[PDB]
Parts: sequence; C-alpha cells; structure tokens
Amino acid sequence: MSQLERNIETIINTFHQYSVKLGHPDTLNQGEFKELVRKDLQNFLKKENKNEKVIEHIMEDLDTNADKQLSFEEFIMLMARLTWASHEKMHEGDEGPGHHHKPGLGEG
Amino acid sequence: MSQLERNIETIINTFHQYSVKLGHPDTLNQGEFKELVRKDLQNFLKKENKNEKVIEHIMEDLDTNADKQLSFEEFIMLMARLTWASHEKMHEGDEGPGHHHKPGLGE
Amino acid sequence: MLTELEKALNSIIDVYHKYSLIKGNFHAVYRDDLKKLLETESPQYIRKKGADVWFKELDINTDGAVNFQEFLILVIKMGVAAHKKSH
Amino acid sequence: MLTELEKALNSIIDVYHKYSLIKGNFHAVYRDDLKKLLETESPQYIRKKGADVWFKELDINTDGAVNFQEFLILVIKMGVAAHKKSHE
Ligand SMILES: [Ca+2]
Ligand SMILES: [Ca+2]
Ligand SMILES: [Ca+2]
Ligand SMILES: [Ca+2]
Ligand SMILES: [Ca+2]
Ligand code: NA
Ligand code: NA
Ligand code: NA
Ligand code: NI
Ligand code: NI
Ligand code: NI
Repeated sequence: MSQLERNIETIINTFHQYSVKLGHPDTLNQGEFKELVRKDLQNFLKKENKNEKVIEHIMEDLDTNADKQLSFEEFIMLMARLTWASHEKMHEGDEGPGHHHKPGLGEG
Repeated sequence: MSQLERNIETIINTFHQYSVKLGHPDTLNQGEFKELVRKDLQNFLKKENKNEKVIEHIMEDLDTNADKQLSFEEFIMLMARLTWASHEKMHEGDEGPGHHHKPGLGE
Repeated sequence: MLTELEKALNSIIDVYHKYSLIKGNFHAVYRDDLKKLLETESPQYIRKKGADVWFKELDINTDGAVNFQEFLILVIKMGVAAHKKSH
Repeated sequence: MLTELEKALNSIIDVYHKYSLIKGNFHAVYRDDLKKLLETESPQYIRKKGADVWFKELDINTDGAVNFQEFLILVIKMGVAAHKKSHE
C-alpha cells in the first residue's frame, strides 16, 4: 500500500490499541483517550499532557454526540488538527520566496 | 439580511474597496493586499504587519493559481483562517467545564 | 478597538454558537440545528439546496454533527456565492 | 524522537507536498496534481469516485486547486473509510 495508506493505518492501529481495552472495544473512554495522548502524543501535546483537565476538555470537545466515548469518526478530527498545527509550525513566520519546512510540532 | 449575510457583505465590500483601485477591478495585487491588511487587519495580523516580507508571503500562499493576483475565491481563505485562529484564541488552554470564549485575536 | 472587518469575522463565530450552544456538544451543530441555521442565516439560493444535502456535504467525518471548521466550509461557499451573485 | 503516530502525521504532510510542490503555488494541488495523488496514494474504493468528482468536492473556495486545509478533508474521509474497511 501507499505511504498515505500506511499513515492512516497507523492512526487506526493506534486507535485500536486502546479502544479495545475497556468497555466498548471500538470507542475510547476517558481513560483510554488519556493513555493514547500521554504516550503516542507526548510531543505534539507535550504542554497539554501537563494539565489533565485540558486533556479532558479536548475529549469533551471531540465527543460530538456527548456519550463520553470517542468513536474513530470523532477521534480523526484531532489527528487532522494536529497535522494542521504541525504544518503551521513549519511555516511559522515564513518569508519565502521558496518553500521550506522548519521543525514541526513538538520540535520534531 | 441576517447577521451572517451582514458579515459576508462586509467581507465582500472590504475586498472590492481595494480591488477596484489598480489594474483589474476584481482582484488584489500586492499593494492592494498590503493596504487591506495594514488597516482593516491591523489587530488580527498585528505581529505579521511588523514584517513586510511576511505580508507578501501570505499573499504568495493565498495566490492559488500563482498569477500575482488575489481573486475573492483566494482571498476568502484568509478570512476563514483568521476566523478559525480567532476562535482558537478564545479556547487557548481551555479546561472547562462548559463553554467560554476568552478575548480573541488582537486583544 | 477591532476594525469592522475583524468584527465581521468574530460575528461569524457568534452566528455559529447561536446554534451549536442549543444542545449537546458546545461545538456541534446537529441536523435539526443546521436547518434552523440555514433558514435564518442563509439566503434563498442557499436554502434551495436542502438542509439534509447541506448536512451530508458539511459533515466531513460523518459523526452526526457540524463542528466549527465544517461550518467554515458553509461560510466560504456562502461568501463565494454572495460575491458571484452580486454585481 | 517523535512517536510513530506523530511521525505518521508529519508523513501525511510530506505526502501532500509530493504533489503540491510540483508546480505553481507551494500549497496547491491542482486538478491534474490530484489525479496523480489519488492514483498513487489512495486505494481503489477511493479512486472509483473519480478524480474530477473528488476535486469538485475538495475545492471548497473554487479557486482551482486543493490547499492543505482542503486536503485534510480527503485524509479525514479516507481515514473514516479505511476504519470501516478494517471491520469488513
Ligand atoms: Ca473502549
Ligand atoms: Ca462519541
Ligand atoms: Ca490569483
Ligand atoms: Ca462532523
Ligand atoms: Ca481550493
Ligand atoms: Na485590482
Ligand atoms: Na450543539
Ligand atoms: Na502546487
Ligand atoms: Ni474500529
Ligand atoms: Ni508546506
Ligand atoms: Ni467556542
């Protein structure tokens, strides 16, 4: 498969690593979502991981149907935002004239 | 008109206030774009207005077809970005609970 | 003080929250809420597409709701349509 | 070092720039660029919709190309489709 497919599969694999642990095996509860962010997003959300209440409000904002569970449809919006924020970090104060990517989100 | 139509009309009138000045009366050049950002976006893009080369690269990124001009289709992506960045500024470090809006951009 | 253009952008944020703060998630406009948004905030040539059609087009991740970023899709398409319909 | 998920998000940025840096605006995938993007990066059940059908839906502001914002619409739809595909 292509590079983009392998990147999407990593998102699906990382989601399934935790969603299967407790409760409904295909959604993330508060405990499963915190563990994913603490380990697999320890750099992109390094500052947010220092305040547990911030992590809880991120899930509350993502939980659109308000069932205190994160389906993959609701979770992928977080992946799109972090991908958008990482690319914005690469062009922070870009003057051109060409295209160049500075270190992205989390100094990576 | 509704409130949303009122804001869209403000976006259209502000665009045509400068696009009709030089050259094609329906697009913005680098000079017409700089003036719009300098005064009508002096608060949202305050830090960006401090560097002239940064304002130019913003239009370069917005110029989708790369003809050194800015149609309204290309300019409206900047309005969506600043609207998004303003809403994100209201929820910066939001712990909850509930919903609250802090001061946005330029405040 | 913010300019009139900047106040217009923050007003768009408020227009969305007049319908996303009705019920449920604070940043989610459900199907019935979007029909209220279109019938109140959008012109006739935008309502003529249909609330269900607009919802399926705006609900990118298909989670049953329209967040703020998905609402900006409607604002962009309403702005281009209003510019193309004008003059 | 970034985790595998964080590297996957930056890799998505690299995938987009393999086609936006071809010509024109550095962050614009044109109709011909999206055709090469879909045929190379997306599976068959995504390509079967058609490159022109995808481009008209991705081109939100109808300016003639797909910026990184509109490209994330495809990544979201491809991710949701690939997730349902894993449970089939
Ligand atoms: Ca679970
Ligand atoms: Ca949910
Ligand atoms: Ca142009
Ligand atoms: Ca949605
Ligand atoms: Ca576009
Ligand atoms: Na002009
Ligand atoms: Na709501
Ligand atoms: Na390009
Ligand atoms: Ni699943
Ligand atoms: Ni880039
Ligand atoms: Ni809000």
